[PDB]
Amino acid sequence: LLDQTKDTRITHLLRQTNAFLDYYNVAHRIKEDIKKQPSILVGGTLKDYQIKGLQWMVSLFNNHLNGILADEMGLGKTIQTISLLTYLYEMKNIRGPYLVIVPLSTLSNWSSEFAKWAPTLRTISFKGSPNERKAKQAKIRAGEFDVVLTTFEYIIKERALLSKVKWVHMIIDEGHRMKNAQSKLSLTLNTHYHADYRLILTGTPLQNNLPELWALLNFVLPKIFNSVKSFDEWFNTPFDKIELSEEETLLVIRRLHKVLRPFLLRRLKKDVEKELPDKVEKVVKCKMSALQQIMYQQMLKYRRLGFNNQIMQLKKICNHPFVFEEVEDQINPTRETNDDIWRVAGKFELLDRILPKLKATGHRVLIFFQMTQIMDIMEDFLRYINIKYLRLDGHTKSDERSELLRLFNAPDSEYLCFILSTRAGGLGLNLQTADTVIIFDTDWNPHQDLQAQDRAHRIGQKNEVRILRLITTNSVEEVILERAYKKLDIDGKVIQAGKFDNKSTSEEQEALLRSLLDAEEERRKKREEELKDSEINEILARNDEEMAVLTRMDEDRSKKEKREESESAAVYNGR
Amino acid sequence: TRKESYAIYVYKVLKQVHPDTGISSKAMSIMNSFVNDVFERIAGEASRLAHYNKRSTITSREIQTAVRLLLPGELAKHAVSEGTKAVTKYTSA
Amino acid sequence: TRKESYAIYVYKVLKQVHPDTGISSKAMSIMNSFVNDVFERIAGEASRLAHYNKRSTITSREIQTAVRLLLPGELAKHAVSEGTKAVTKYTSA
Amino acid sequence: KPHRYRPGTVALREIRRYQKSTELLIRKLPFQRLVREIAQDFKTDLRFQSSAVMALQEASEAYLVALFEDTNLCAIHAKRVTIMPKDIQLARRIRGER
Amino acid sequence: RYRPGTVALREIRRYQKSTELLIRKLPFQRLVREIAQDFKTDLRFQSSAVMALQEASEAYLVALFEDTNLCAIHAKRVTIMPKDIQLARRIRGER
Amino acid sequence: RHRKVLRDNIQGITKPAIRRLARRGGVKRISGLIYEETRGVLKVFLENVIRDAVTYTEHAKRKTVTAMDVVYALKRQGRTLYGFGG
Amino acid sequence: AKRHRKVLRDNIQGITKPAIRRLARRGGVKRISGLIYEETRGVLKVFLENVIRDAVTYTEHAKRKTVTAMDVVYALKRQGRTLYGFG
Amino acid sequence: AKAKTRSSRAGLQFPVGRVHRLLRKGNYAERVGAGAPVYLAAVLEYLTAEILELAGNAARDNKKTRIIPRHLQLAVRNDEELNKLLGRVTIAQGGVLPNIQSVLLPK
Amino acid sequence: AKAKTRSSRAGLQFPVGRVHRLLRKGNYAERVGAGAPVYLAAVLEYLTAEILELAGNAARDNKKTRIIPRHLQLAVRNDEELNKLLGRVTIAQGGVLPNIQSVLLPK
DNA sequence: TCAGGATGTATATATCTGACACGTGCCTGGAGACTAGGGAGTAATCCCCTTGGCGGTTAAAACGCGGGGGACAGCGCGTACGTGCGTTTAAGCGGTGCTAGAGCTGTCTACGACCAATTGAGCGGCCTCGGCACCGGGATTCTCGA
DNA sequence: TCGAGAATCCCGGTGCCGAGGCCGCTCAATTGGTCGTAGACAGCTCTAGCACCGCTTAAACGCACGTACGCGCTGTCCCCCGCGTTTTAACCGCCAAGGGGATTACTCCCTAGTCTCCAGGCACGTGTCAGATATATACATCCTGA
Ligand SMILES: Nc1ncnc2c1ncn2[C@@H]1O[C@H](COP(=O)(O)OP(=O)(O)O)[C@@H](O)[C@H]1O
Ligand code: BEF
Ligand SMILES: [Mg+2]
Repeated sequence: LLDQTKDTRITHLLRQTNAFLDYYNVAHRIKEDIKKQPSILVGGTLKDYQIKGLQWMVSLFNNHLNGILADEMGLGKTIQTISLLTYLYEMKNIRGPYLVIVPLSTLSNWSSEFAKWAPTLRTISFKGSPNERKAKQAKIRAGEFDVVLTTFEYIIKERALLSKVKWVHMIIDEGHRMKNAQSKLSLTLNTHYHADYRLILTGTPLQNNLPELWALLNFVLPKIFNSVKSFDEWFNTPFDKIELSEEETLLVIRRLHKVLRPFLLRRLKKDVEKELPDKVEKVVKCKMSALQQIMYQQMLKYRRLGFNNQIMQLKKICNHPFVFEEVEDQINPTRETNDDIWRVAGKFELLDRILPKLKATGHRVLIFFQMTQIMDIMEDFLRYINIKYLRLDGHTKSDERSELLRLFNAPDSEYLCFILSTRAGGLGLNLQTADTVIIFDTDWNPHQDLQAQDRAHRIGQKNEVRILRLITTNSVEEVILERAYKKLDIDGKVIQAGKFDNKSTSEEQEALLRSLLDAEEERRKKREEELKDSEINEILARNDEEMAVLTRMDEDRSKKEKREESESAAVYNGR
Repeated sequence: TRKESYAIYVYKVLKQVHPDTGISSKAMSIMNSFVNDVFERIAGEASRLAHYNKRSTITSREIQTAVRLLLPGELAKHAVSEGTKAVTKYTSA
Repeated sequence: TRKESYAIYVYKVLKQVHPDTGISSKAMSIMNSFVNDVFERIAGEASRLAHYNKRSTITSREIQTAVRLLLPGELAKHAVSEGTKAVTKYTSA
Repeated sequence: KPHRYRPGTVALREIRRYQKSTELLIRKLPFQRLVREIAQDFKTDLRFQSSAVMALQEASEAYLVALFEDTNLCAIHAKRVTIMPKDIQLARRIRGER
Repeated sequence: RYRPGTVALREIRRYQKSTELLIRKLPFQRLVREIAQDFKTDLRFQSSAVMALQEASEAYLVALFEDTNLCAIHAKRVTIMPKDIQLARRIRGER
Repeated sequence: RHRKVLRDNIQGITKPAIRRLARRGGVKRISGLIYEETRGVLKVFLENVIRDAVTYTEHAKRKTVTAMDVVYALKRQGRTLYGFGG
Repeated sequence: AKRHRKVLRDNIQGITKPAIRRLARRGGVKRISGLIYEETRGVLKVFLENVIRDAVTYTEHAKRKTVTAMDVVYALKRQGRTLYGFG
Repeated sequence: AKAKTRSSRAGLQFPVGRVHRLLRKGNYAERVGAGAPVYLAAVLEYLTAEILELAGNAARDNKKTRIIPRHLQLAVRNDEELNKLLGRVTIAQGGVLPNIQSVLLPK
Repeated sequence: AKAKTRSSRAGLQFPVGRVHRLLRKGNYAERVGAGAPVYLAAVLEYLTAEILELAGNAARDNKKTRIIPRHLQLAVRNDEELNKLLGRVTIAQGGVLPNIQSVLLPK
């Protein structure tokens, strides 16, 4: 069929490797493995994952070939990049110039690991004023350095400055920022300079839609950049389940496996450790006060009316009112910390419910948000709760991100919770000190949902992770949840097709056929409150003694010693 | 040769407004040149509206629009009322 | 669908004026909307001149007149010259 | 004291500066939110081609510019150099815009 | 003898009351014929026409003096002056 | 059978008349220089209107300006005139 | 403020003091009085009410919900302000 | 085959037929709709009704039985709406609204 | 039966044919004369020749090779004739003639 | 503030007459019946241009402080303007007589509207490089004090 | 009237993307007939325009005098500019979704015809009264004195 890809592109493997600069051999032809860490590494431990992946990517450089790292999360891409350059240029000693471009959330982090996890290879950063960037730009302008460290846009702005210099091996992080080649960053990189080597570090493959997997594999290697246009309706065929999935997904997806073997690299935590405390993934449900539910039924303010993107309007009122001054005006005239703040929604009511257990067992918590404003009312809500929290969000400031990181990493931290921004989640921190993670809202793409989802269980996690999603029943938001794991079925034939291919196994893929297909069939079965402390205690408390220490919380929320506002929003939202 | 005008019509409407009042010849001339004028404005607008959409046909809906462009405010509202009512009653029979 | 314009024509005349000069896209848009505009003024005048005399036919003589109404002074004189000459040379062959 | 021009010289230096160039003098997003607001009242849920909003901006800036040339003529007429509200309200009263 | 300015107001009421044409005919008609000599020659005017010109022109000058008056009052003078007019025409855009 | 070639007839507009007009417009106290200016203004205005009228006339193969033609010249410049027809 | 925003100002305050002041500076104005600002917001808001009113009308006539460029060009072309360059 | 006039069917006093003739033979568009004459005629009726009504009221306030150009002048210039409509118009025999500026009156 | 374009016969650069089409299908009059397209096209040619010529001169005086809206603005507003013609027009990207009143300059 | 008095303004009463409101005969433009066909209405379809929001940066906006320049208030002067009068004249109103041309009708006829055959002028996509933005550094100038 | 110093032009190098030149694909412009009609032109009236004159007088003109307003001046107080510093919202780059703006195909009924009557609306008389127009009377109103 496309077998000219197999034979022609294996001889073309010879072409890239030698000429340009069972696939386990010919593409990998130059072989080696070493368990002995590089001499520059200071104060570190070797698990086997960054070893196997280590000499696999290092093998790709010996093959003079690039790749993508598809691995899960928490696998320490930092350390693989450190062992990467420190080992390569511990050998070659050439040591430069080479640059990495990392998320603005993680910068002083990278500077930290570069501090304690290797002294010999130093770098240079870009932050703050164009004045400080003047000092280091003219200072080290002359090109005396080991490595360039930058961030996303400063390569665009500084591009005039730092583009005039030659490059060989470049590294990016959070590759899913790339996506389109028409996105400005990519095409700048192309016009920017030329480095013979590249890489992509990420926590997931491309979007469910997967048009741009073309673009990726353009940026990965010479392979497909000539013929790009044609394959669309063939490869998209995965997007008579036996016949449809059989012809479409089994034929072409098998094809792509046989293509995708020498690219992506991944495993799970149980592979490297088994220290993962549990599957540590659960959810819950809720219900919203009918006050605004009546508005969902009628929607005669919503449909023809100034309002717009009424879905976005929903997600705004799905979460919580007080987004608009009048809510507080005809509702809470003094905007003081007040009741019906927590009684308006189920997230705030059952959130009150989980509070005493929160502080009770003291296990810490992360709360994430898709949209900004909500964190404000949440902050006021903690201002009533009085148990302290950090507020982190995009664009807040520059280096107080780092300062807050320090405030967290202190083992004595009294404030248990604090807030992040999903879009800025982006590996923006490392957390070993907490267990519980709570997500809100919608997150139209799961890759970020799972992205923040995985911050909890971390290498060296001594706690046992519990996770819950806050969704209210009988609402558009659980509809979008539906659509979300619908896209878990979409990528289940894509990124669950792309994930398991590392050493090019044999029967594991049919293990995912039978057992995974039992999972998709299980949600086919699926398609076609907890107010009592008993339930929530059970799902949360991780041992019977934890169940017992929650009896001290039975003395208040259990023991314990409307329409007007909708006529106000109907008249005054009656425009 | 007969030179037509709107005289007698204006005169009727007058009699349905102020049964007493007479209207001097000069004033009748003015009201004449008026009605011709306003007519040219409206049919002008309806014309090049029929043009900007590349329709070939002046219809009621244009005339309604053009009337809503020329006449300020209240005259627009009432005039639209008069028109709509009149057309309706025209179609009834 | 093709949206016609006067671009290439303006460009020719340019080349017969300033052989060097190029003309940016935006400027070409302006000159376009210009020529369409002036055209609408002139054919407008020639229209309702053909109307006030109850002729049914726009002819050269109207266009000459309308040109003498719109264009101030010297533009009127020269423009009339251009026209007359052009028509003449048209009839010669 | 630091080097300080007499009042009025910074002014002229501006006037040359701006009358030299073509830039749009009103920052976009304020203006676009302005237009959308004003259009809420007539019909609802309109969508503007960005080229349109550019059109409004260009017109309106040309209108206000004309208005200030004329107002300036009035203020100079009164032997003041400082335009004032009654100067404007005059200018619009003369053009016939009221 | 009235104080200066009272005869003025008494006029202003008088004229703003009535409709009469304010320019004696034959001067105006000879004016028009003169101005028309230059364009074509040997024209004949329907007297109704000359009436038309007179009515227009008087309405134009009347407007012009209302506006000029607005300017003179603006300057805190009561007496219209040439630069007042030349202003008014400069604002309307007639130059 | 003859045509006297005219001059200095704009003097036909006389200081008393212009004082009447100015009175109608609400002007209170006229300066003494307004007169020469006004004669300038008027002469401009009539120059335009009469040249357009004459144009229409030339077009229709007539030697006779007519009220219709003036009314069209005024409608043309943007000052509409009512009562004389058209 | 911090807790709840309540920082919504207004749209028409979007045109600012120094912006208006720049417009004047292009006009030739030398020294601007302090009251002119609220005024010029007045003028501007009127002008926009007119033009936009007409453009909206044209649009509703064609059954489009998209106010285009050709339409604004027509509204202005109607009030006598004719604009060039947009088609 | 009895005849009944389109004005009568309409309930209007303007000659719908005559309008339709004008719209056709003025070269406004190629094809004139069937409702357009009716609608337009209605409009013209309305406007003339306004101007006449106001005028008559004015003449009555001058105790004249008939409407004369002065009364059209006043009925048009007092009403602010029509004033906005007719603002460019010079009415024959017009006169002016009686108007006197503030500063001119004696102390 | 060899073909030759009416522009060529005319000696003009505007597409006489296209003009004739517009005059017919715009409903200006019922019947368009045969000379009218030619004559009109000649006129348009002349005017565009003027504006372009002046503009080019202006750009050359700014030492720019190409004509940009600013140069149309200046070529139109300096020429007094066209200024009279275009006086109601708002040119995009326009700018203004550099203008400073007498009294503003220092002593 | 109060008054005499002249001045112009508005009030009541005959009268005069030409403009209007109406009645009649006449005839052309409207109305009604009938036919076709093409333009507009509506369904189907798809993709791009719009909208909404967030991150991240930095140039502009807001704030405020001082001080120099100008708006405004009053005063004094003298000259240009209004008012009243007597005098002159050109407008106005009415007649007369002439006739140039505005305006209509009766001929034909060049000529412009169609309609069918035919093809290249112009249009959209797509290369592809130089004019212009633009930075940077240098030199030259224009507005302030001592 | 000489320095300082903050703008502003100028030379040179860089890069980059928008003008411009090039090619194949149409459809709109030619050609070339025919045929119905506006209009071109001659021929007639008969009307309103021009020219002139004579007679009346309301208005325009020249002038004299008094006066109040235009205008220059000075002072004074305040408020808008220029500058620096802290803040924030615009701006450019992302991310997404979905909905109106496009097209195309098909149908159906509305309107342009066309022919046949026929009464509304127009020219033209005709009587009669609403508003000038004229005399006489009463009264507000401004000016100047007090
Ligand atoms: N060999 C190791 N020994 C101890 N901890 C490790 C090791 N490798 C990784 N980690 C843990 O991984 C974390 C850093 O992971 P990170 O580089 O952020 O992962 P990724 O880059 O894959 O998202 C550190 O907190 C560290 O505790
Ligand atoms: F960035 Be890894 F998830 F700690
Ligand atoms: Mg990473």
